[PDB]
Amino acid sequence: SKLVLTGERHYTRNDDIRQSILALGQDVNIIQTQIEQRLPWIKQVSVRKQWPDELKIHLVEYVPIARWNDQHMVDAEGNTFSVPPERTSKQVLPMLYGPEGSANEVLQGYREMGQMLAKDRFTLKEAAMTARRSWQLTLNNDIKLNLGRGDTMKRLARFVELYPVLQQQAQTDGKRISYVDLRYDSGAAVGWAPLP
Amino acid sequence: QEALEERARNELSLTRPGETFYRL
Repeated sequence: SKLVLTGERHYTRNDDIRQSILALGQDVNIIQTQIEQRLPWIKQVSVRKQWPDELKIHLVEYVPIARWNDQHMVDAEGNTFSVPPERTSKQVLPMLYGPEGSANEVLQGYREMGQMLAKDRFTLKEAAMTARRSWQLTLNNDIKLNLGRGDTMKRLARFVELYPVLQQQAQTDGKRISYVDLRYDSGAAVGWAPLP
Repeated sequence: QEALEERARNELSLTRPGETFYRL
């Protein structure tokens, strides 16, 4: 059972593989599946046996693009997985939120909207879809955008077209923009906060 | 409830007090 692991490890420790093999008390198919079953952040694993007494293991992990709800994570391709927080918390990632089957759907929004916002240097820190399919975004500068259920792109354009006049308005009265609520035909409501 | 606030703003152009409204 002498062990040689190949692959781009970021989350999986040696001791995870050691303790998956030790867990059985052997066959290359059984242990591949067992690594799968005990490491939920493994996407692919191939286990080739090798003389003398070696197990050469190829590991492919999921690669989070975002935290998903809070405890979990989601990769670019819509995969929902979990890493124990101990190994996750030095990372700074965007937060996605959705009801439990909806990662692919939230991620699709997240891409479209984040991409639009990137074109004027706003970046998405959180994006939250509700069961109702209402959308509430958080920018890096902690401005929350309330998009509701409708045309989210059109309302997001409103925010961008209207942001400069809010920033001088905020400058003047010496206050930060707290949120922008775009649940309107053609308008937007702006909540303010004291400066930090 | 959030549904209500949403309707409150979109159908009536309501606001919470202390917010600024802009139309575009």
